[PDB]
Amino acid sequence: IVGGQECKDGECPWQALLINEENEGFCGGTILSEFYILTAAHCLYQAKRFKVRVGDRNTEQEEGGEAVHEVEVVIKHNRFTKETYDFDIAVLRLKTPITFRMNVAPACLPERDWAESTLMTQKTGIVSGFGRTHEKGRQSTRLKMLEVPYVDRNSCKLSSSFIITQNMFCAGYDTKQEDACQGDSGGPHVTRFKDTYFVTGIVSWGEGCARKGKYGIYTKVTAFLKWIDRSMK
Amino acid sequence: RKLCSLDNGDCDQFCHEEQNSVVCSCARGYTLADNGKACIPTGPYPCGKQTL
Ligand SMILES: CN1CCc2nc(C(=O)Nc3ccccc3NC(=O)c3cc4cc(Cl)ccc4[nH]3)sc2C1
Ligand SMILES: [Ca+2]
Ligand SMILES: [Ca+2]
Repeated sequence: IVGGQECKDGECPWQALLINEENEGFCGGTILSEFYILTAAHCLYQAKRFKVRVGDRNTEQEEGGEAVHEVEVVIKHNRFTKETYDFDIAVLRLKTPITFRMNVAPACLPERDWAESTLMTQKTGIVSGFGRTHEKGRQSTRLKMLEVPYVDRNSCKLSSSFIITQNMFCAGYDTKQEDACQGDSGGPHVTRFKDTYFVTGIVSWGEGCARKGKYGIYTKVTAFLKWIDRSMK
Repeated sequence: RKLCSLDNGDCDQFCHEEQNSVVCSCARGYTLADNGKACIPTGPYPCGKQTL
């Protein structure tokens, strides 16, 4: 995250972190339930083997609340395309169940029609992660969050040098230097409704980070609700 | 605005229009309250709540 604020204690409890063999984070995920993590399909090609860390806010130090979970099943969308990052979504089933506690809790899945007319028509959603703090910099050792405006589909088509499919939506700022960035990929975009947070997006891609006249591109979760439901069995 | 377009039909969470009336429902882990509008968490750590 470029700009934004730290997640304070208990503020971003649905955040998960994919960690490589070297125990370093390379992508985010969202906790959907005790066995299932939502992430981006493209994240699956960035580590041969990986695990899931939950409950972490500061990767510099184990503060006792952290837990690691191995992945039993990977379920990647069959139509994912490296070319365009269309269908950039995967679900992970964990070998052992997550224990919910301070800083570890799932985000809600909404119903599709209500989500589209009610959540995605709100001003802003919230994105979070341990990604880069600047386009060229290193990954944050602290969990950050950022409020990002939903962006008009048309404005976003015009801003983009790559195709924006109907499986994507745009969020972020025109010029203001705030955005997700590399390493945030896979993580939650959630929309608050009356003090309840629903998952609305997966951090997918952007042309650099926080560039002027550019936006962040997110997988549109509402397009995949049935697929997710099926995948969770 | 009417029904669900009017302050979410007074529902806490999901609002649907069935016939010409509001029907509220809730995410998994919540139950609909007696008034048919509020969603009551059934356990600790319901989805979508920051942890206290
Ligand atoms: C169709 N494509 C798929 C992947 C892609 N990656 C691109 C690219 O330009 N990456 C990049 C190269 C160097 C440094 C940073 C980044 N950005 C990123 O990694 C990045 C991911 C991301 C997600 C959100 Cl929601 C908002 C901003 C973002 N920036 S352009 C592009 C187009
Ligand atoms: Ca830690
Ligand atoms: Ca921008």
